Order: sequence, then structure tokens, then C-alpha cells
Amino acid sequence: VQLVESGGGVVQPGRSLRLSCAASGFTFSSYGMHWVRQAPGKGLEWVALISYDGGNRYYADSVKGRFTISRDNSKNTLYLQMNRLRAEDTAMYYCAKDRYFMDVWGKGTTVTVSS
Amino acid sequence: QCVNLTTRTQLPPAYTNSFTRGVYYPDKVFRSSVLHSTQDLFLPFFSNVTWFHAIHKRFDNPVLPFNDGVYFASTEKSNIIRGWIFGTTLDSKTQSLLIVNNATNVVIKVCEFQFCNDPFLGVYYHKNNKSWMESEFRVYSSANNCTFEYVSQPFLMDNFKNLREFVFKNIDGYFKIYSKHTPINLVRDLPQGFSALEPLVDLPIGINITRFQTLLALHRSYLTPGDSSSGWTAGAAAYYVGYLQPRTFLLKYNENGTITDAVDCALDPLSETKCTLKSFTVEKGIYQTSNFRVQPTESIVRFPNITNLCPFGEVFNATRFASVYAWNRKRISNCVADYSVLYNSASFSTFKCYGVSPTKLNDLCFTNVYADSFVIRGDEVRQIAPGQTGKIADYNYKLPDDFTGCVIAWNSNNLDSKVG
Amino acid sequence: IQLTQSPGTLSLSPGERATLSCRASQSISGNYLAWYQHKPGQAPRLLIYGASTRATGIPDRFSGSGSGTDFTLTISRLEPEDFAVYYCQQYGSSYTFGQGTKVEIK
Amino acid sequence: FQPTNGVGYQPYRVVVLSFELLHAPATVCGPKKSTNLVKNKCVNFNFNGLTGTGVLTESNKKFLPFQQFGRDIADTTDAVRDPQTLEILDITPCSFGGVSVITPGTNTSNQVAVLYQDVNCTEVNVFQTRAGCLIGAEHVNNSYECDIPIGAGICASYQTSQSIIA
Amino acid sequence: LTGTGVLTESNKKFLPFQQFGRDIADTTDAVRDPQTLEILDITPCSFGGV
Ligand SMILES: *[C@@H]1O[C@H](CO)[C@@H](O[C@@H]2O[C@H](CO)[C@@H](O)[C@H](O)[C@H]2NC(C)=O)[C@H](O)[C@H]1NC(C)=O
Ligand SMILES: *[C@@H]1O[C@H](CO)[C@@H](O)[C@H](O)[C@H]1NC(C)=O
Ligand SMILES: *[C@@H]1O[C@H](CO)[C@@H](O)[C@H](O)[C@H]1NC(C)=O
Ligand SMILES: *[C@@H]1O[C@H](CO)[C@@H](O)[C@H](O)[C@H]1NC(C)=O
Ligand SMILES: *[C@@H]1O[C@H](CO)[C@@H](O)[C@H](O)[C@H]1NC(C)=O
Ligand SMILES: *[C@@H]1O[C@H](CO)[C@@H](O)[C@H](O)[C@H]1NC(C)=O
Ligand SMILES: *[C@@H]1O[C@H](CO)[C@@H](O)[C@H](O)[C@H]1NC(C)=O
Repeated sequence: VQLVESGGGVVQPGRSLRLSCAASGFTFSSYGMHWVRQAPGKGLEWVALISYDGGNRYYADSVKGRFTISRDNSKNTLYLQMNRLRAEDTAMYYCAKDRYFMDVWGKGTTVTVSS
Repeated sequence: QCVNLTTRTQLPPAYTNSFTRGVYYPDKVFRSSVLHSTQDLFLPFFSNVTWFHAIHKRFDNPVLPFNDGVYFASTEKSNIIRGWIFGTTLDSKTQSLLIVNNATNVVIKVCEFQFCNDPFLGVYYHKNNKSWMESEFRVYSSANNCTFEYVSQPFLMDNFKNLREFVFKNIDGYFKIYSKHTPINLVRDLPQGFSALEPLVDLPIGINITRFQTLLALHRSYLTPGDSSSGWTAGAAAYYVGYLQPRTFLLKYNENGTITDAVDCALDPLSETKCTLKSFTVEKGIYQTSNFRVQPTESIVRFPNITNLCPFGEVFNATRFASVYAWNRKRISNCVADYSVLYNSASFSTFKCYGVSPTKLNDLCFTNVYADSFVIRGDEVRQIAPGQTGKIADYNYKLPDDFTGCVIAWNSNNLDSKVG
Repeated sequence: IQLTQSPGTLSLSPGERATLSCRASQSISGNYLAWYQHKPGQAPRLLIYGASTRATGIPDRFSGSGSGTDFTLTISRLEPEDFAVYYCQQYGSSYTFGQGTKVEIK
Repeated sequence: FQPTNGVGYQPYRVVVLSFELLHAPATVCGPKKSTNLVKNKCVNFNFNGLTGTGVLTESNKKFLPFQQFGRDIADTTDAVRDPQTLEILDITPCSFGGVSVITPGTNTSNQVAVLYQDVNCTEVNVFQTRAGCLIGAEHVNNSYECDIPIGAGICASYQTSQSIIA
Repeated sequence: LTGTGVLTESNKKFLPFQQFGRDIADTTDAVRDPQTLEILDITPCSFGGV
């Protein structure tokens, strides 16, 4: 039961950034995985979810067409490919395990969209 | 992965009589046209077995004991029952045994498992590999302390057109399994008849087992709501559980070598007669088959109501000891002593008893006890025994050949040695 | 489904009773409504699921009620560790969150 | 006996305990609580270390003040004096006997009768005979020719609906 | 498992789990060859009084 995010940093507007989530301590291949973000001082905003087998994916309306979520069940990793980033996408992005709701949350990766 | 399942349909447990079922080949030996009598854990004839249903939403899968063995039979048409679970507490604190059947294969593990309440196998569709997979992570959450794994051909293979009977045993270190597949058309309960169970495996798990539970499958095809105590339907598949006991059976063998019949010698006096005469046919007459004996109900312990302790302290912890040629003798009488504490004490380097063991010494009364004490050297300690020779045993202290007692010695170099 | 939480800020002291509300723009399916706690610098933590089911390890001063479009989270006797932001969430038709209620010390 | 001596040459203190089973009041006993005595029942008894199984009853055998145990022809214990209350109790081995099964052939019936040889109908359609306690055979006043012999003038047969009669 | 006797072909249908057969005296009656799963009868070598 531990999630460690990686890939955060600064990215110029319009460019791309790929986040990764390494999982350990649970049967990773049997849980759906979500991404959630939180802008500084603002509320939680759901971003995307991928089913346990990677067959079904869904995205927030604000990121449709720009983000793609994937997972590798053999390496216990989930990835979020973020394309054409906007200044309004700057936030802490949390990796979280489905229990539905999310009962295990990662510490989050800080993504700053800036020149 | 650990969802509960708590549909509430209460029905009382049903019982049935196992007319003649649970017979298994006790050994891997071939016999033909011979009657053989053997004692082993069997299911007594016409035994009172419980009955559990899984028909609709009634599900019966409680945790049952594993006192000495189990006769598990199942009338099925869709292979709803996938396997079983064995253990004491069925939680991560102890090891537990698992048996599950994938399509055309079996999975067996001995890990410390953390089973959730009301486990089961889940069936879904995967949308890749294009095939309905059978992920087993609903049964157990975690698997620690794994020591054993094993894979083999399906144990269970194809209203109820087939009958699968199983026999489980937990002999010293081996988990033994006997199985048989019999087709039948009866739909209500067990079909009266005879069929022997052939051995299947003998797993050397080497653990302690007191409880066991069964594993079944669920159908959620017509619709699927969110995971909860709902949205599941179980086809008609029932199973019966019977506990084995040490019993003496008389087994029949045909030309081929199959059993085809047997007799429980303690079922009735007629069975006693059949076993005594080593035949399934008894001619007209009177036969002597056994002996009636009234057994005792309780023990009676009587001793004189005296209260005193034997002065072993002034014999063992005596300040000074005697020379072996002038060995001192102490006569112990009219007292109560605990030899268990003496044997427990590790101060003694030699503690050999003859004609009686010290563990079985603190429950036997004697009229007199003599405590002879002296000092000798190391290599002469072995001479203090019945039928020994040497300077000490010949000229100083001789033990009879019919000696009944114990010889105790310990190194006294710290007390009986001087610098000069 | 838009979730509107109220009030925006709640100012109370330890020992008092807190009532937090969540309103959905559409009826929530299967009572699929959850509550989450967030302290500054920390990830969210599940408190309540199934509208009324307490998560493992959550003390009994937390209780959930409501149905349909109107849900309530009640904290019966506030403790200092309970002062935080609370988010409600529905998980019956996609996954959407409320804007949060801050529970601060008065 | 010097400290620097080898272990084989170092001093050892030896204590030899010898136990004698003189047929007498055994005084040296090991720590064991006594129990109450139950009369007229089959029990496993232990009197001053002497064990056995039998029914303990009252007796009229006048043991002499120095006598503690009695013995039978086979040298087995016949009676004992209770070590706490100086009374003489007879030891009668618990009731036993052979078990015979009286049955017609399996080509006729699977009904059987059981004869408990040389016992009373106590410890065990019950007919008491001098051969033992016969259970399962109906006692019939009418005499017939002997069919399945039992003993002491009593025979059994399978007759009338049919059952075993004696 | 050792012994003396004549090993011949047999028509005794041992079950897949059965490896050895025994006679009334508990002596070995037949064995399954550990290399080729066939059943061979064991007949003690001819003997008699003179
Ligand atoms: C297997 O486990 C059972 C229970 O987990 C053991 O039964 C206990 O045995 C001890 C013996 O010292 C008793 O004092 C306990 O009261 C027993 N438990 C119960 C519930 O009666 C059993 O002994 C174990 N087997 C082995 C070989 O250790
Ligand atoms: C089986 O048990 C039931 C009660 O559980 C009892 O009424 C019945 O007589 C028993 N049958 C036998 C054969 O012991
Ligand atoms: C079983 O797991 C525990 C962890 O709780 C570990 O300490 C122990 O060594 C494991 N067993 C073996 C045989 O290593
Ligand atoms: C023994 O098996 C053979 C074929 O394996 C069969 O023909 C025969 O009938 C069997 N014996 C009996 C008594 O049925
Ligand atoms: C039983 O006895 C009759 C004659 O009394 C005989 O014809 C019959 O074969 C017997 N039964 C058997 C199984 O041999
Ligand atoms: C059985 O005991 C009774 C006493 O109740 C006695 O009258 C009868 O004679 C005894 N029968 C035998 C055979 O000892
Ligand atoms: C036999 O006859 C006597 C007197 O004629 C009667 O007392 C007794 O009960 C009879 N026995 C049976 C078994 O009917």
C-alpha cells in the first residue's frame, strides 16, 4: 500500500509532460487507478481513471483530447501523458487507487506550467 | 478485491444419512477375490451428515471443523464449486492451505493468507485476450509465508448428471485426498449405492488444521450492479459434509480388483459376525464374535493422609560428602518427595535410572529409600552401574544386578578440590 | 453531476457539532456518495462511502446521511484533529468532487 | 583432586537412590493427592501404589492388624485395607463375558438376536436365561424341536411376520 | 522391492495409481515396470520335493 509519483517539474505552455506512478504492496493489476489534481489553494479536481485491466478509460471534460492515461500491469506502473499543457493545468497531481472512491493516495507530483 | 457478501436468507441446516459412502482404497495395493479387514479413518455407514444448499438467494458456505477428516460430496451440473480452504484461523497470523481449479489446471498454495468474509472466485470479461478470465484475488487479500506450491490436472471435471465425492485427511505431515466421479440422475439427495474413492495426491504440507471452508462461483451475466451483497445468482449446486472416525472396515474385492462392497464391523452385531467370519454371508447358527466388558468410569486414588517432605536437601546439598570406601547411607522414610524437581534441576551431570524412569517416579510409593552418597573422580563415574567392574565397583561400592533406582552425579571440582 | 457544498467556511471550536452539506445537480445513483478529509500538505483521506458507511479506522463521531440529491456529513463532537477541508464526491456517473468546505477554529 | 586436573580426574559427588518394594506399608510416596472412594462401581483403583480395575465393595474378611492386602489363588489382589480408614474392601473384577450372535442364514433374514453370555440383564424384548442375557428373541411358551442351539435347554429358531423366537 | 521369481506378461488391469500387487500371503503378486507402465506377474521359480 504505497504510491510514489514521478515526472513533475516545470513545462512551457503548449509542450508535453508524462507523469508516472510506481505501485507496490498490493495486487496492482486488480484495481482501477485514478488521477486527481489540486491547484494551489483550490479544490480537488478529478482528471482521469483507468480500469484494472486497462480496457476502459475516462477523462475529465477539461482535459479531454489532451491527456491520455495508461498502465503497465507487469511493471506495476500507471502513466499520465499530458499534452498541450495550459497555465491553468498547474497543480499537484495525485495518484490514487480505486477502492468507485479512492482509498489509497500518493503524495502527488507538482506540475508547473510556466515559461 | 476483498468485497463482502452478506445476503440474508436464513434457512435451517438439513441432515441426511450416508447409507454406504466414503469408502477409499486404504493402500496402493492390488487385491482380487479376497475379503480384507482394515482399520482406518472412514465414514461410518448410515452416518448423520449435514446438508448445505446454494439455490435461489440462499448461499451456504460457513467455516466448518476438520476434526479428523472430511467426506465431501457435490452434486453439480455447472462446476459452481471451485475448491476449498483449510486452516485454523484463516487469517494472516497462521499458515493456511488453498485449493482452486482453473479451467484445465489446479492451483495449490500454502501461504499465510488473509481471507475476507464470504470469499469466492470472480468471473468477468477482459476485453483483451478475448476470454472471460477467472481472477482469484477475491478469495484472499495477501499471501505471506509461502512454502509450498503445486499444479496438476483438474480435480473436478465434467438436474445433477454427475457426482463428485472427495475424502480429505490430515495425517501426520501428509494431506491425503481420495476422489471419485460417478454419474447419476438423482436430483434430491445422495444416491444410495456403493462407489469407492481412489487416492489422488498426498501433499506434505506439514501444518495444523482444525477448520475448513468451501469455494463456489457466482453468475452475474444478465446484469451487473456495483460490487455489493447483491447482483449475484447461484445455480443449483449442493454439497454434503461428513466427518470421519477411526473405524474397522471389512472390504470386498472382485476379480478386476475393485471394491464394490464393504462392511463396517461395529455398525451392528450382524456386521460383527460378518467381520469375525471374514465373509459377507453368514450360515445359519450361533457364532461367538466378541466379548462384553464393563469399563471403569473413574479412578480411585487412596494414600495415607500424612504431611511431610523427604529431606533430600540435606542429602544433595550436604556441606561435605563421604569417601567412596566409607560411603554414607541415608534412609528415607515416612515422607513425601518430588522426584520431578530433582530431575528438573540441571545441576547434575549424570542422572541414569535403572528399572524405573524418573518421569514416572513421582507417582509410586516405596517402603524405604536409601540415599548413598560419596565422591569419586570423573572416569570412575561410569563404574557406578549394575554389572560394572573396576577398583570402585569391586572394592568400594558395588551395585546389584537387580538394582531398582537412579544414579546421580555432578562435577564438584569447585568444592572438593584444593590448590595443593 | 455538479456537487455544491455549503457553507464555504465553517468556524467552530472543539466539542461542538458540525453539519456539512452536499447538493448534487442530478440524483446520485446507488447512494454512491463519499466524503474526504484533507489537511494542509497532506493527501485526501476517505471518511465515508455508500452515503453512510464509515471507512476503516474512522472514529464514530463521523456519520453520513442523506439520499437522492441532498447529503449531510455530521461530526458529533469536534476534535482538534478534525479541523480541515472536507470534500464530497459522487461516483455513480463519472467522478466529480465538490468545491470543499473549510472547517476552521473560531 | 587439584583444580587443574583433567575432567576425568576431577571430583564428582555421587548420590545413589535405591528403591525397595517391600510388601509393607509404603511410606515414601511421591507428591500425589488422594481422591474419594466409590463403592459398588467399576473403577480403576490405586491403593498405596497397587493398581488395578474392579468393583470395590464392603467385606466381612477379618484381616489381622498387620495385614494390608489379600491375594487370590492366581496371586492377584483379592482385597485391600483402605490406607485412610482401616476397613477391608473386596475387589471383584468388573462384569465381563463372551458375546454370541444368534442369527438365521443371510439367505432368509437380516434380523439377528444377541446373547450376552453369563451376564445378568443389568449392565447391558429381553429374555433372561441361565446362559446369559438374551436380547432380541421372543420367549415362546410352545416347545419345538431344537434348531439353533443356545444352551441350558433353550434353543432358538426363525418362525412366525417372522422373527427370532426362543 | 526384491525377490526371486519368473517375470511374465500379465492381463491384470492395474489402476493408474496402483504400482504393486499382493497375494493372500501378503507377498508380491505382480509389479508395474517403473520404466514402461506394464503389469508383470511374478511366479515363484519351479520347485518341489525329491
Ligand atoms: C492444533 O491447533 C489446536 C488449536 O489451535 C490445538 O489445540 C489446543 O491444544 C492445546 C494443547 O496444549 C490445548 O491446551 C488447547 O486448549 C487446544 N485448543 C483448543 C481450542 O482446544 C492443537 O494442540 C494443535 N495441534 C498441535 C499438534 O499442536
Ligand atoms: C441426526 O441428527 C438429528 C438431529 O440433528 C437427529 O434427530 C437424528 O435422529 C440423527 N440421526 C441419526 C441416524 O443419528
Ligand atoms: C514469514 O513472514 C514473517 C513476516 O511477518 C517473517 O518474519 C518470517 O521470517 C517469514 N517466514 C520465514 C520462514 O522466513
Ligand atoms: C471387469 O472389467 C472388464 C473390462 O475391464 C469388464 O468386462 C468386466 O465385466 C468387469 N467385471 C465385472 C464383474 O463387471
Ligand atoms: C438360498 O437358498 C435357496 C434354497 O433354499 C437356493 O435355491 C438359493 O440359491 C439360495 N441363495 C443363494 C444366493 O444362493
Ligand atoms: C439378576 O439380578 C436379579 C436381582 O435384581 C436376580 O434376582 C436374578 O436372579 C439375577 N439373575 C442372574 C442370572 O444372575
Ligand atoms: C406361559 O404360560 C404361563 C401360564 O400358562 C403364563 O403365565 C406366561 O406368561 C406364558 N408365557 C408367555 C411368554 O406368554
